[PDB]
Amino acid sequence: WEQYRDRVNMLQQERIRDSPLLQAAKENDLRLLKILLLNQSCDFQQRGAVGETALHVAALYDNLEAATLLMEAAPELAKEPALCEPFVGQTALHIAVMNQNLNLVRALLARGASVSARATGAAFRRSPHNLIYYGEHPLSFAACVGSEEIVRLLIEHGADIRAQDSLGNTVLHILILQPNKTFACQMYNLLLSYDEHQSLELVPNHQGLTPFKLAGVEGNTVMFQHLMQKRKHVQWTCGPLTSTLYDLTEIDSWGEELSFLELVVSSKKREARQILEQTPVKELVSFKWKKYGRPYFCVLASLYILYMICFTTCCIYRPLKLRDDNRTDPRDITILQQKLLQEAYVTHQDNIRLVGELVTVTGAVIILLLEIPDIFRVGASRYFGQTILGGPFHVIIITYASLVLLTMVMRLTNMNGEVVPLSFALVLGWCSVMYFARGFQMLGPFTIMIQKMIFGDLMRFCWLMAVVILGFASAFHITFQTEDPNNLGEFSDYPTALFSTFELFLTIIDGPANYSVDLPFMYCITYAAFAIIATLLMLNLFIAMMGDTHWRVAQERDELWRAQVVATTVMLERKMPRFLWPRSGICGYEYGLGDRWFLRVENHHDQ
Amino acid sequence: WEQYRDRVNMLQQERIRDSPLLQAAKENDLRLLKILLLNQSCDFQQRGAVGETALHVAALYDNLEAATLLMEAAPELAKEPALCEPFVGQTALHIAVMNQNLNLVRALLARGASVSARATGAAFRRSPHNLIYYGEHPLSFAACVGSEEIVRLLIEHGADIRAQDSLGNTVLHILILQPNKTFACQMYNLLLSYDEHQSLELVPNHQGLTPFKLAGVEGNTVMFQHLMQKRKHVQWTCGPLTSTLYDLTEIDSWGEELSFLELVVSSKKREARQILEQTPVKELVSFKWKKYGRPYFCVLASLYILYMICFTTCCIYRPLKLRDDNRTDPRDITILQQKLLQEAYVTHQDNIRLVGELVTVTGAVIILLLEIPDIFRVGASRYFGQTILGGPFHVIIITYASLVLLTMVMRLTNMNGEVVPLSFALVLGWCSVMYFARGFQMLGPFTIMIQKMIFGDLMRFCWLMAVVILGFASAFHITFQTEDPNNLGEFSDYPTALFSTFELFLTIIDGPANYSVDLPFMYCITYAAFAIIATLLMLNLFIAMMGDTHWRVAQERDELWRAQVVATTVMLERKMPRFLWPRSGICGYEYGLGDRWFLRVENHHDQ
Ligand SMILES: CCCCCCCC(=O)OC[C@H](COP(=O)(O)O[C@@H]1[C@H](O)[C@H](O)[C@@H](OP(=O)(O)O)[C@H](OP(=O)(O)O)[C@H]1O)OC(=O)CCCCCCC
Ligand SMILES: CCCCCCCC(=O)OC[C@H](COP(=O)(O)O[C@@H]1[C@H](O)[C@H](O)[C@@H](OP(=O)(O)O)[C@H](OP(=O)(O)O)[C@H]1O)OC(=O)CCCCCCC
Repeated sequence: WEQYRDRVNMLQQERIRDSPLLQAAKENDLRLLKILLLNQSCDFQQRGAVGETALHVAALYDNLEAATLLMEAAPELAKEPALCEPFVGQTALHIAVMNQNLNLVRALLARGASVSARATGAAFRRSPHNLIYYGEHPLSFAACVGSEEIVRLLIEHGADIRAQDSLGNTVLHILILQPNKTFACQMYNLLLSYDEHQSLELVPNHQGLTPFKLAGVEGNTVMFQHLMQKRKHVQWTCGPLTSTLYDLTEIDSWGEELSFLELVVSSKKREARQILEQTPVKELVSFKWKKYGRPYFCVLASLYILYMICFTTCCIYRPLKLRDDNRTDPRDITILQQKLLQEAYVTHQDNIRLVGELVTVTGAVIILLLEIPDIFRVGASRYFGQTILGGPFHVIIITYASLVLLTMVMRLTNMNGEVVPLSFALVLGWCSVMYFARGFQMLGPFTIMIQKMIFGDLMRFCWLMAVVILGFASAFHITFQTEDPNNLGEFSDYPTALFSTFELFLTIIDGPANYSVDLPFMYCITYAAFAIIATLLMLNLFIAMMGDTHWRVAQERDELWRAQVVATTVMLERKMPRFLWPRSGICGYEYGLGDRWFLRVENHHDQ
Repeated sequence: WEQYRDRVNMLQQERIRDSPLLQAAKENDLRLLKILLLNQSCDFQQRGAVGETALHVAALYDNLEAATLLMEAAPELAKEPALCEPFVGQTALHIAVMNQNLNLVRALLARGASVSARATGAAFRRSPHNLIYYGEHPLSFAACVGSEEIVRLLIEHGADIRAQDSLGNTVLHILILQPNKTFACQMYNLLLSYDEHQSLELVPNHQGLTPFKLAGVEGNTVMFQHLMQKRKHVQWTCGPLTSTLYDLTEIDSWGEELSFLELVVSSKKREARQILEQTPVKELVSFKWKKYGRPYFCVLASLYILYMICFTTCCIYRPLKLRDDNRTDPRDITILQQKLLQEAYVTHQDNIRLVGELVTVTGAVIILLLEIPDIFRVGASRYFGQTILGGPFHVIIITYASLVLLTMVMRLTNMNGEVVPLSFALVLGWCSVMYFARGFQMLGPFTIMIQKMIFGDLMRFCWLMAVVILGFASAFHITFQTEDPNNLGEFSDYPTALFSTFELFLTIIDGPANYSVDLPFMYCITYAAFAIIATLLMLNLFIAMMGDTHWRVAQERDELWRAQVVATTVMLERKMPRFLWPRSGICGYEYGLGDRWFLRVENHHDQ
């Protein structure tokens, strides 16, 4: 593990401490080095425990004048890579570029080291184990550290820009993925020009992303705003206001299945959620929502509630029969039972609701056969991804469909006790209509706030409430097991005591007492202790937690509405048929331009 | 007292005002001084009411040229200390160093005053009565005031650095204990070098602390960060990231019983709680918690709850017998009684739970015989110290053990009324499991918040609630003592009225009324006054207090979690056996180094 890295590092340092010749590199004493160079017995192939050469340590501890004599020992020394596990092999260039000393790199290129050699060690690949990521070429190091006078010097001696890597990242993806973008942006601009003398941009990696889409998904707005300016074309400017027109061949991504908007909304990182507030995408999504999305969404919502009221009104009329035998005991109340199937349908009044039952079962099967082919396309863990996409409103629909499908099978075989699935479906169907609050201006924050409140806060709190009610439940049960149950009906057996003390915890039911009899002695002090340890403070603390959760979400509603807006738009455009949705933008073919799509916008900004 | 200091100060000033010769010192007139020096009758041994000499007052009121003539009166004058109670004795150096005039100190050292003399007065020892603390040597004054040109001048004439004191503090402890650390740090660095030409650091005081441990416990982070840099050793630095390795012979304190972490967490001062966020200790405690503590803690918690459910399920089945005699009156409800011991165990169903009873009593005695030898080691007041250590979770465990131990003695002697200790144990055992919320990320703040809320806030508020319920209790009792108790059962006798009005204060029970009869006249207006003076405002004020207590703790949870983490770690490492816990760090013996332990860490910080 990391303890293995510990061990190999200290082993490397003690093996450096061992041998005197390679010690004289880091010691940097010229006289001992000249004496050792005088001897024949002093080899030139001494090697550390990790794969090493004398040139490596001399370049590592920043001694150029101590290395220029070892240049004249043998020119072989610049060509042997390491041979070990953690560092699979690195030449002297990989160490020498990162220290930026120009003279040592000039000496190594004068001797004739390999201009390009790939190095794939355990400490080089991208992972959260390491601290840096740079790629596997000397040009990648020279670019990303930010020394242009070694970039041009190394591009002069070869090292083509179009060169792939493990995981298939070119130099441009490396430059996009880094921090400190204000210094790397102009260097990106400088680096692109040398190859122009498919272009460099259009080649993807193994995952399937162009660098433009990568800069979209990784969440950096600075160089995105920079990179948009190449596609810009200026129109006339008269007085204060100006007019521009943007190219739209790669933002919309028409012919491709994997679009850009769906890719940028469904991202793990937070900062990508910001980049929808830039202009040439915000104007697009606002136009597409204002012109097409809202009527289709409102029609769909109206149809859904008109389905659900028909389900309720065909549910409430169900056939019943007078009970066979009389109650042979007290402690029971039941006077009707379930009717049998053969005598069920006799009349016209019975005949009407059969149409409603067929409508409900047809709606159930058609809503079942729509979400199940969705999850095979992307993956089960991704479809239940996070709250902006709408997972917890998508699980309840298929659960409702499964229960209302099971109800028919339970009805046909004449089974008693069909009240349970019908009751679960009747509560879930009305609680599931809350998903249609996306499409308004002032309800989306409320539904996302109650979702975050029920899944984030109560589940990490319920344990303390559970143990503090269970203790007093057992106490109140054992104090009342020697009295008449006719006089005080609560705390009779064990589960009724548990349910009653849970109800008494939430101040709903009132405290039981009687004045025609006498109660025992422990009950008063235990009830007073329960009243001042569970009712007063343990509930107000949770209410204060609830208010503090509300305050954090209530600041950024104007930013949080638009993300679920565009997610609803892209999903509804994907599932609906093709003929209803036309294209977007302007067709540039008739106006003299060739086979592209454009958008335009004007601005009052100058003075 | 301090009035005695008042009296001795004004008495000293009026005795200075009395005699003319010593008055001419503070007056600083040369002609009268020369006239008095001309006489033989003018003594040189005039003395104040407090022990004094003419040289003392002349040095105190900053007159050097008025003192250089009295130098030639007699060279004896620089050698007599005071002889009194508040200032037990001070030479002229003790006053002269604090005023920083170089020439007077040069004259006194030219005459040959004592270079080192110890002064232990009532106004010199460390106490919250005084305002300053400096030690008992002229070198201590010269160091702590911050004049290096008198430090080197006085170290040139002797005054060894290795010199103890009352309470056994060297010069280094004096320099650590002071404020204004930015000026004293470089002087500490300067002062350490002169003795190097056991070292000075390793000698402790009478309480048993080295200066490193003292700087730990007193809570100053600046010079701790300074003093750590001596032990640092640098490894290779390549590119942006660097690597270092820290020495660990004195932080961990392996062989000693009194460790450093236990000493620094159990401190009265607040600021020490900060110093766990420095790097070479935070990395250590995070590694030790992530690798070893959590599995042992989770196993222990699982075993404890599996014990407690067995206790509850062997508690709920207890033997009972039908009552002997019928109820000869109303106002009573009881139909079962306690079974006698001789007829208790007849059957296999009775035979099963005896194993559970033996398991509970064995667990009780083994949990009793573990916390009692702890309190003899450190002291009773210290084991119940404060909330981070866990006092109020340690008192309830031994109280539970005592009650469940008493239950057996009450059962064997056939005593009636064994419901009371069993009920107290059954509520305390389940409320005591809340201690195991230390080991999670998001429950520690909640348990510390409810602890602070119940011990800090309610106890200082309950008095007002008590008197305002007692008044209305007595009023409602005296208004209803002339009516039939069959019609309105509350307020019958005095304690039922008190309990019922306490229940009505907290809005739990509903307000009693009847409509088949007529009530008296005072009841309506007294009930309305009670409803708008006790229910509405007096409760919402306490709820607002509760919210304001929550807000203060909810800011610093990320700092407050780690202290109880490391306290749990050090306690669990102390009590568990030796074989399960290995050492920490790296053994430096095989790598060429000699018999020390090291840790390493790397950093991406430079650019
Ligand atoms: C059948 C398959 C079932 C799939 C179920 C699908 C489960 C599912 O999709 O929702 C999971 C839930 C959703 O939240 P989400 O995926 O968006 O991810 C973040 C997570 O909720 C963090 O708790 C929040 O951190 P914080 O507020 O900043 O502090 C963060 O808010 P913010 O960063 O935007 O501000 C959230 O965005 O994430 C959890 O909380 C897991 C911890 C649960 C804790 C449970 C403790 C017991
Ligand atoms: C059998 C022996 C029994 C041993 C019992 C053992 C008793 C026991 O161990 O807890 C005592 C309790 C614990 O608090 P603790 O010891 O940590 O000390 C501080 C004390 O609580 C202050 O009230 C707080 O000041 P403030 O919040 O800043 O304003 C401070 O908070 P903060 O500084 O961290 O912010 C606390 O840290 O201290 C009291 O309140 C005593 C006053 C009681 C008042 C009672 C009034 C009637």
